[PDB]
Amino acid sequence: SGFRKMAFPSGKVEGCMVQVTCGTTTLNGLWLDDVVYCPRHVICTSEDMLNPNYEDLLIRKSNHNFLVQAGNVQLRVIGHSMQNCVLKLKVDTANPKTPKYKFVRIQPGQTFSVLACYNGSPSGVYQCAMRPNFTIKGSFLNGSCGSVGFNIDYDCVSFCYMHHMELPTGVHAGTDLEGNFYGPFVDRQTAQAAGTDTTITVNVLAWLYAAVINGDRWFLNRFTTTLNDFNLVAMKYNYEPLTQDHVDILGPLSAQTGIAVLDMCASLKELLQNGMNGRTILGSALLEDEFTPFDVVRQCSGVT
Amino acid sequence: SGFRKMAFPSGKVEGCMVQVTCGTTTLNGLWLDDVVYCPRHVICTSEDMLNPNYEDLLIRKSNHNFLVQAGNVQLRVIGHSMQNCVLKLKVDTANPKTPKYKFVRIQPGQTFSVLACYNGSPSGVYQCAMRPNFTIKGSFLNGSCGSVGFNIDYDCVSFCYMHHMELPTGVHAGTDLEGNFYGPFVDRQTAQAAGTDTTITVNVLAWLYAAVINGDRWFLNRFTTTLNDFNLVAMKYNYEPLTQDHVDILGPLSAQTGIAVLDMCASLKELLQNGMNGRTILGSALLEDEFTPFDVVRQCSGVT
Ligand SMILES: O=C(Cc1cccc(Cl)c1)Nc1cncc2ccncc12
Ligand SMILES: O=C(Cc1cccc(Cl)c1)Nc1cncc2ccncc12
Repeated sequence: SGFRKMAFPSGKVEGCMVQVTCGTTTLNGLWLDDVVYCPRHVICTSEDMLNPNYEDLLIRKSNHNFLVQAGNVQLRVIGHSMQNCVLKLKVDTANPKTPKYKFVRIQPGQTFSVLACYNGSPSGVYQCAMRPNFTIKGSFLNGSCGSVGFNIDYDCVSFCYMHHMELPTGVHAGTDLEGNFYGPFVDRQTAQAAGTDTTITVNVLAWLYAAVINGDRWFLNRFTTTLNDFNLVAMKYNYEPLTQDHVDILGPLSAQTGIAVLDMCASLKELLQNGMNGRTILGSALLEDEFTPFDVVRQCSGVT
Repeated sequence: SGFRKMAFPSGKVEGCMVQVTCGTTTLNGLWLDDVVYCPRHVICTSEDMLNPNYEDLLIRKSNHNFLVQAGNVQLRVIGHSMQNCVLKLKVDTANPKTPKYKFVRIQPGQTFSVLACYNGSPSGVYQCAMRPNFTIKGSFLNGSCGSVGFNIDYDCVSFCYMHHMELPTGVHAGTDLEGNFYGPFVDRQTAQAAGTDTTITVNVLAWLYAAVINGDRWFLNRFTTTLNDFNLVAMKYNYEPLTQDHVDILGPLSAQTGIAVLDMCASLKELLQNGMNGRTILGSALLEDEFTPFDVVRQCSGVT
């Protein structure tokens, strides 16, 4: 029993982290096969970060201007190219520690582990979610750019995120491993609107199933609801609307506990209308939305 | 900015995990140099777990009865011995992936990362604290025994915990890497008293400094207090008493924010007497005690 904000073991990603220096700027890079992926703002100085013409700034750069260091040893850059907001540095050596991997673009509401890095060295690992407004609520300091988000299926690491920017609101924006920012964000030093951030309803429901599984059952009530009635309540409280796809993914958890999905929605509705009344659920005093139904199943089953 | 329940990168521990089978029981082992450490209840069947005479049960075991598998390859056991509640299996090969390491016994209130494992394979990593009643609030399923808790200083892994048991209350009990259980717990299938669990006052104060550092400052007030006055409030609310050693360790955070330690105690006092009033602090609706003052400094500085 017990429920934790658990991250994937970070070892397979640790062996891919390198440090990339260009001019006076140093950030993290991701070494896979013979290619190092890093954010393209590595070619920038604070002066041109106000409105950078990346194509023009890259024209002044050569393969020898990109310094790629793996641990303590230097990699030789034999090629460079820009793909959207990331730079791809071809190196002359394939990373001996490249794991099985995929580059995936996650949907909002999905979760992932982040391996925070400074100077190509890892500092820590944590679990987080892609918010409905396409920001991540991370923990990142200057020099954390290039840190990646990922998921792991058995032996295959699915890279989903690469950190780029911190908004004035202390929230984080970044790209998939093809260089496309999640959301409206651009890699510029301008104030950018994050957008309204809703609560991920399917994840709070999944977390509520995990609470029942691990002993916390005070919030269970004698009521049921319909998808349309529940969605009226979700609208008022800035929760994402629940659809039949959401109910379908909550099938395994509904089957494990024997609480119908709509019966659990009625518990959610009453917790939203009445609050927790000073009580807790899995050691939290608020409704947690950063565990997907897959995460709860995996944590309560023990997938390695 | 941002504050996360961050764990150490788990790679150095991943390369030490093995699977140990003895009879019909399989649990995790920790392979360091030529020795595999695992919980001694590996020699037990559910029948003798009611009151096992471990010395007598080990007499019926030989080096060939302990099956140690590293990934997919078998290790040859050339020696075995019992040290307190752990078994030390000498193997004929030194783990090529043994990192720099120490075996340390942590104090209650201190935190550590856990690499949860099933069948010698890692499932996830999470941050947790040794509770004042010597239990850990983990997330563990059957077969997680042998999973280790650790800290990392630059390149040296300090192993502090090895998981053994889950109490009827869903809380976890375990040992240091010398086989000594933290707390009164024995490795038997009997109901055991966890004890009163207080809140780690120095850690909530450190977390409150982290909140100020990362923008959350609503809880700051126009008051101060004394150590004796604050301790009266801590007593009422089951918080550990604050001592001058606690105030000394909160020096760096007091110096970083400019809020005197006793001034921050006065904020803690008012949050304890008045609650959060529906507000949050670092995305939490309760006072978090699982970040030490060292953890806050490291997270807000970027130690790798
Ligand atoms: O914000 C930036 C640099 C940047 C500025 C403008 C556009 C881009 Cl694409 C990148 N990176 C950082 C990441 N995470 C956290 C931070 C904390 C402190 N300072 C900087 C941080
Ligand atoms: O409780 C036990 C076995 C045990 C029984 C009595 C004494 C000892 Cl030293 C060990 N180990 C488990 C660890 N963590 C979580 C669990 C979850 C489910 N089943 C079992 C768990």
